[PDB]
Amino acid sequence: RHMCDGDIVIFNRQPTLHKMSMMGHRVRILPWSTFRLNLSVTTPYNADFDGDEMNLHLPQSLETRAEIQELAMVPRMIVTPQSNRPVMGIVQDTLTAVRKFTKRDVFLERGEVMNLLMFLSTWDGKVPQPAILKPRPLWTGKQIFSLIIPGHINCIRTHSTHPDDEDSGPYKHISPGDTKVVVENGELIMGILCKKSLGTSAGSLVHISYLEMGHDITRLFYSNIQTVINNWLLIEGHTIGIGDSIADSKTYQDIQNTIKKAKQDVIEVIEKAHNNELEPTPGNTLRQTFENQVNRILNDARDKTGSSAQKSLSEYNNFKSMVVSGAKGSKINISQVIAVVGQQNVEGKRIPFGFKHRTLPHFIKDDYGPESRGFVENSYLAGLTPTEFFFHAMGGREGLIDTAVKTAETGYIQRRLIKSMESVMVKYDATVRNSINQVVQLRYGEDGLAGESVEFQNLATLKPSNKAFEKKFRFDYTNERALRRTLQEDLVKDVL
Amino acid sequence: MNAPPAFESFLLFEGEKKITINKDTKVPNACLFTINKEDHTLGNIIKSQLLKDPQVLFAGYKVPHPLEHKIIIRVQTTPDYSPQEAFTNAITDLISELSLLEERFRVAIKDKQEG
Amino acid sequence: MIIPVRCFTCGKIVGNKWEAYLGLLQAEYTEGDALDALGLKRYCCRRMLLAHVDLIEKLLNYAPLEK
Amino acid sequence: QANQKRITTPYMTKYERARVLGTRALQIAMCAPVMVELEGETDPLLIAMKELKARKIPIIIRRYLPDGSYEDWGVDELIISD
Amino acid sequence: IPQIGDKFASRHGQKGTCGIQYRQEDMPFTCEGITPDIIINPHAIPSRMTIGHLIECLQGKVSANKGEIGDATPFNDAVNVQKISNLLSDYGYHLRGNEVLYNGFTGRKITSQIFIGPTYYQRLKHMVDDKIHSRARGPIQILNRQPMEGRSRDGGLRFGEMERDCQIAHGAAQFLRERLFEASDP
Amino acid sequence: GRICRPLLIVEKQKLLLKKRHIDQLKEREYNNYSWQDLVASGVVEYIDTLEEETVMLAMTPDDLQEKEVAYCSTYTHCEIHPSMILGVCASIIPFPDHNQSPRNTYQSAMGKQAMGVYITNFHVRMDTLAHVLYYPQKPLVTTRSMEYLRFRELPAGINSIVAIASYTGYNQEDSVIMNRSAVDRG
Amino acid sequence: VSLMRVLSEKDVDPVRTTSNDIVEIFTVLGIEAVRKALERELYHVISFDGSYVNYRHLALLCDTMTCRGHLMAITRHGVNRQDTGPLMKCSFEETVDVL
Amino acid sequence: RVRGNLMGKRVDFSARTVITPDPNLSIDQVGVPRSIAANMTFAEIVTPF
Amino acid sequence: IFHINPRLPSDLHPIKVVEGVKELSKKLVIVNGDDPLSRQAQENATLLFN
Amino acid sequence: PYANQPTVRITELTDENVKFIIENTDLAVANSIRRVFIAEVPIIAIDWVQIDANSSVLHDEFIAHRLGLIPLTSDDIVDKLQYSRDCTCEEFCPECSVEFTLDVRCNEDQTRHVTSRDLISNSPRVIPVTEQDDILIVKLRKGQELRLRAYAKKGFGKEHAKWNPTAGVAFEYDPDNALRHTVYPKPEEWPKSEYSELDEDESQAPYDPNGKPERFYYNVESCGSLRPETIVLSALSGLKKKLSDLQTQLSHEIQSDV
Amino acid sequence: AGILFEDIFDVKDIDPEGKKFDRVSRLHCESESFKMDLILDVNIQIYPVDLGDKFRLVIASTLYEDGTLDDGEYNPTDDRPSRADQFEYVMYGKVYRIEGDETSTEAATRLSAYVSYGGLLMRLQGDANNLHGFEVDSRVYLLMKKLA
RNA sequence: AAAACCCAGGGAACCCACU
Ligand SMILES: [Mg+2]
Ligand SMILES: [Zn+2]
Ligand SMILES: [Zn+2]
Repeated sequence: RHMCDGDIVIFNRQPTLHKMSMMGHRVRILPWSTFRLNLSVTTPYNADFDGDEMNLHLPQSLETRAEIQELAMVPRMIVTPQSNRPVMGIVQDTLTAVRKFTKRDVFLERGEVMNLLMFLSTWDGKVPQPAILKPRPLWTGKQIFSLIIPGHINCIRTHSTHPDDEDSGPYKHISPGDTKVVVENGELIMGILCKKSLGTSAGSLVHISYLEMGHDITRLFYSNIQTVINNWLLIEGHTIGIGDSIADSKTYQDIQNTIKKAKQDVIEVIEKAHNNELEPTPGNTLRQTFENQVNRILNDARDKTGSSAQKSLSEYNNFKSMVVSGAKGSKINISQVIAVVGQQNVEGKRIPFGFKHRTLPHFIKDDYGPESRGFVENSYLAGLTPTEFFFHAMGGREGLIDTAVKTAETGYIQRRLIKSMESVMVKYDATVRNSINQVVQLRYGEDGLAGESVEFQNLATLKPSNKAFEKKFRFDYTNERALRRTLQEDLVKDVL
Repeated sequence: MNAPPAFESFLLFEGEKKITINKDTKVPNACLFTINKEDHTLGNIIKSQLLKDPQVLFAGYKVPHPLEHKIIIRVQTTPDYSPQEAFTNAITDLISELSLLEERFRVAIKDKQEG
Repeated sequence: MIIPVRCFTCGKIVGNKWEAYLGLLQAEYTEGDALDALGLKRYCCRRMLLAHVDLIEKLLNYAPLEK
Repeated sequence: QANQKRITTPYMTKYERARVLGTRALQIAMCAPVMVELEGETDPLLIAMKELKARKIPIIIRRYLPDGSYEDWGVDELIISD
Repeated sequence: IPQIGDKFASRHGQKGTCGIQYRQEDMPFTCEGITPDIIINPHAIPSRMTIGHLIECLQGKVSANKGEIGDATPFNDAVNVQKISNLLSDYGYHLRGNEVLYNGFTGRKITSQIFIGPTYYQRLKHMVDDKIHSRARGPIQILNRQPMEGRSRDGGLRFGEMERDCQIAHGAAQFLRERLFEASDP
Repeated sequence: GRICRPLLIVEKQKLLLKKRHIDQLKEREYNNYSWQDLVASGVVEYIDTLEEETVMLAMTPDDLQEKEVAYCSTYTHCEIHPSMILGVCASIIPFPDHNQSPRNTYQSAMGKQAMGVYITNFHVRMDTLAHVLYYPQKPLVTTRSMEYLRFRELPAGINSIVAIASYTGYNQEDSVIMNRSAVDRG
Repeated sequence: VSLMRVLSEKDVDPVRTTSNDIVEIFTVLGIEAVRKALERELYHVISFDGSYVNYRHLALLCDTMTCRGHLMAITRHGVNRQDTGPLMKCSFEETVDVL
Repeated sequence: RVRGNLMGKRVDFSARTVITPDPNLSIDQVGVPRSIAANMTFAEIVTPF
Repeated sequence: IFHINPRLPSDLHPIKVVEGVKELSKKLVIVNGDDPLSRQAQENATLLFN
Repeated sequence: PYANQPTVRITELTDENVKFIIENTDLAVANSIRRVFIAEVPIIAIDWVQIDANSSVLHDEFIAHRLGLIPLTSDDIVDKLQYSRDCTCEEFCPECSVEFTLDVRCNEDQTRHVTSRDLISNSPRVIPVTEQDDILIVKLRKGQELRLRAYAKKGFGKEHAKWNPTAGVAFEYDPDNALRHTVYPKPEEWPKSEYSELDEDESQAPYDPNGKPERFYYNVESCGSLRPETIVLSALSGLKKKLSDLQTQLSHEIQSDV
Repeated sequence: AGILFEDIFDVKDIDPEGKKFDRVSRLHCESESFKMDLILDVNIQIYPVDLGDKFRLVIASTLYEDGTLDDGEYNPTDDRPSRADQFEYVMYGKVYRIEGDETSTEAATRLSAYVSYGGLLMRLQGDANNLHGFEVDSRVYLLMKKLA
């Protein structure tokens, strides 16, 4: 019979690198002629819908259908064995929208909450009491996400923009910036959810949800997050534009002043090298020392300009919204768009003298300046000069060449690895033997523990002082009052 | 090829109920109203009106999928008041409001056309 | 090729404006003045004439195959 | 080897459960008698899962030790993973 | 007719298939009746650095409101973002092309201000009806009793070596046997 | 087999392209003053790769012939226009310098795949895999080079009102949401 | 690279002085030290870019290359020299010569 | 034969088309077209159920 | 889960903690058997975890 | 519960567009009215094209598409016509369809423009809208011709965009965002709306928490297929009819449940 | 009747180290007589608070003056007399941390209660005699009202 | 002449795309 809803299929993308490149899904019938799949499945597949086409296999027998359903369902491989961390994560658009959703200043009228709750599959039908009762019934976005979080799980994470000095002084439990993620009793207490909380990082919220709860519960957790945050995103809305790429005139003056200072700094370094007044660093030639100084000045200029540019985002710029959530982009991406592209590099160094001692026929011979050797002082907003545009093409061509050649050399590698270890398994005596029953390890991973159910932990016995170790672990029973405060009196006299 | 026709956005088929009532079991006095072959163009207004009743505790609507023409309206009213009668009162209120707006628009057109 | 009948975004009837648009262009009018002389306030309707290429005349140079 | 020398893990690991479910649903689909009282189902895989939760699958699993020996664990004797 | 899955691309490497098609009433709209034709992901910009796409959008708004075909030569120095913004401001629009978009479903105006404007999109040859194909026990090769190659001859997909390796890693031995023997060439 | 490009000829610190050359060149088809007449005039000349290693070539006259803190002050040739370093497919990119070079390469690759009126007499040609478009449009945002590629006579793509907005969640991963009404309007 | 001669030099720590070459260590420090050295070196290249891979997979690859006494290079020159089976060795790059 | 036919071989009951994103279905659900579903069959055993 | 309210003094005997941990360590078995070779393997398998 | 009392104030009424204000109603009601303007208003459009002959450079489906999108004057006939699928006729009749006939041959050296005027209907009321020039369907070289019979049938915007009577429906509420539904990062840069009433010194109105969306502004520009006011009247009538049908189905479901 | 804490505070500083959020800001307030500090996140838009204002703050376990101990579900149709009518700004949230200046030998003198109202935090640093009614992971209200 | 077309029996090389 023709396949109906609920059927099991195998769903894989070439090249199948790891075991999450081939999953089992349940069939849903939709009209149009494409494979509609969910969003969080993108990350394990590395398929960005840019014309990507997928392969779908159907298990014909009934016995193999159960084999896939008990092994190859996507809830059962949320956590990878290679790095004991989740691989599903949250896609960019949900991640940016949920980062804005979980902010402290987010408030929802009764109707918008009343709409959002309809998309929770795991909702018991009880509307939570608003965080604001008077003057108006007003729910906080964190309350809505608290309904999303299933069961009773407890995690502590840090937001991407959490200041490192905040936990030192006061406010370490009441964060002024709401940059401390604290989930308690299955309820989101406080904090803003960046990629370090809902992403694929180890110890994230989804990873703990997979372990503390089951695997079907986490499946509902992923679906609930995507549905309700996208629906709230309709009311909120997220965009990007040129107003997100323009800094105020004061910042532009700062950028130009830094470049002019750095450009003049390189020139005075160059005139020092010409007059032999530059001294060679011990360990390299006077050329390499000169190249080091030029690289250091330009790298400092790029960093200072990038830092100064990323200090004028006004907290409403969408570039910062995407980078802070960690969904798409980085601080380098904002810096090059707004302030300065920076030095272009080929084979790890500056632009070589393709012509006779000049990179282009447009510069004078033996010109080691920033512009002549490939440094670009303009940004993508201002546009590149033709000499800089060609030098930018220099770097990009190197990137594509690396991408095109890496595939063949890397691709040969895993085939050698797999074919070398295509028969290494764990026998029923918990030992690791190859095809010819030769023991490789007495226990798998020298401990017999699978790579999915492990977490990063901290050994408290390691790195105290000797007195600190004794103070924290000895359980001094001689003190009276300490025993009185810690234990009940019947137990206190029992120990004493 | 797999492109569905144009007429399934509003046309029902044999054996297809326009409205299906399913009494919710999670909380008392709650029902799910499944409207077939329809979209936001009625559900949004029904939700908005059901918010105006002071005895309705929950009233929302959603589309399971934009490619499937069906909506579900979940209505939870206070005990001693059925959700079904809330729904049928909201529909009558909308009919009354749209009718009133209709003759008022007629009157406005008449006032405009001869000054 | 031929001028579209309606604005893609609006549905505003633009197919009858092309001949008048050409007449205004040859009438020593700026195309910006021609657009709002034809009554196109929304720029989505203005792009239908500002960016249209009338390739149908190039197609009409060839003799018809079937006669 | 007798039950005194029964050294394999008492837990039904995931491969064994996955194959038991498939080979039991195949039998149920082929008009095999059902071990547990079903509340009305058409999918035989759900019936096999119900039997798994009831620990009443009439299958003894033969775990081959790598030396050549083998153990015979009952499904009801194995502790279910989930 | 353009359907979902059809591959569209801008003039900046911003390619992409059609995710879904809504009617005019469901599409958002500005204060005027202008509804967008294409709605693209904001996340495709920051990593790809297609600032030229944004500048093209702004210049398109300026050109369509002004009534002239704008110039976009690479190295001009006479047309920068500031001049384009100043020209756009004269036509009653925002300085940087953002516009207040109203929701198509609820009608509530979107809290954010959507960047909108006319760009030049181009449709690629890679459409989905040319690529979609399925198979169930179709024609079988004559050299070996395996399925054909290519959808033109109703061929089947190849379960290559890495797929076999992945199914070994999954431990789905029965499924691997099914694929490689029962479903390919018993 | 040598590869050369024509370049302006620079005297002491001055171009040889005087105003009279522009005056005579504007009135083509009347004075019969063609490009070859300018070449024979000793104003422009073809320079190959070999001679480029021994020439000091300026960007533009407005910058590198005015007295300043002197860079070289010994220019021999001047570039006619920097935008001419691009190819035929990269010349259709609006503001190509504002993008990232991989994006420009991807656009140049896809520019050859965009469907449209590929030839004027397509109705006579029995071409295999012929793709033409109903209503191709010239780009609102264009470059000066398109007047010579004749892209405004055989365009490929339609100017569209795009909005860059996160939305219901179908413009997620390099995907686009389209307007059903617009598509229904061709 | 030269161990067993640098370690002989005075004022040089003979305990912590590691190396980069793997073959050289196998001649000097044996097979088990290579299993540790290859582990550290392979972990170094994997974790250089900040990526993480579980130690279970590192241990298995290092052990399968040293479960024969000598360095089992992952090529036809090292895989197809152990008694695994004609079909296993022919399943690799060289097919006819093995069979 | 070993690699091109024995290890990796063409298989029946398989489909290949472009993927489009969809957030309105669970992570374990895939939306296949009707024509693929109307050409791909599963062997179901006839039982009185 | 158990609503500790850790401000109040606790009510578990510390000898139960020591005995519970020792019993728990016996229950965590990687290597079966009773001979000292298996005992050493079991000790080494869970040495870090214990 | 009960429904509030809305009111209408028409600012202008032109043969092309209508501009008016609806006050004292919910946001969802106004949005639904806009959506019904766009989609649920039924008009008459060409849907069945039979190409008897064609020699133009444009192919047949292109001509059919261009003919379908041509607006038709259906100010009063669309209320009388039954839906083609709902008529008991022999798959076509004047009670659910309007016949159109085109027969043009270019027998001259000049490029003959087959315009909307060449469409000849049998019903004098249902004619193409085109002061303004006619709708250019196709140009013809000498010797080329096209003959076709086209049937136009009742439909609305959900079926296809060729049944869309509205050129543009401008919708905005609270032009000075006192509700602060949208948040300008820098409100000084934002130009004021047409209905704004603040002095040029002020950027946006002060926020009020107790406010609600009201006083909705409409600008419904017709494409010519219908008058801008009959579009609104038919939209309200159709929305009321849909609500009535939904209530009837609800009553049937309730009496079935009881 | 169900009141866990009550005092009159005075606004001293409003988000002095910067304005992080447009709709909510934190208020550094001192008690009128009890000499305790209170830092409260408040919605400025619906309840604007200026510097130097004086307000009463009454943390209560329940709104109902009978102490019926409601579960915490949203019941807008309950017409029983609640104490919210006497006030003008009710924030409902959960206390999650009660730290204090304590020693392993003697008791704690200065306590610090941490409560989150959905996403709005409030730290109340006072004396142990006044904060004794607070319990970790307990259900409370806010009930503030400004006065001249 | 079950003309159960229960619906290919061609291969090879090259080029071009997409990931
Ligand atoms: Mg891709
Ligand atoms: Zn328009
Ligand atoms: Zn009829």
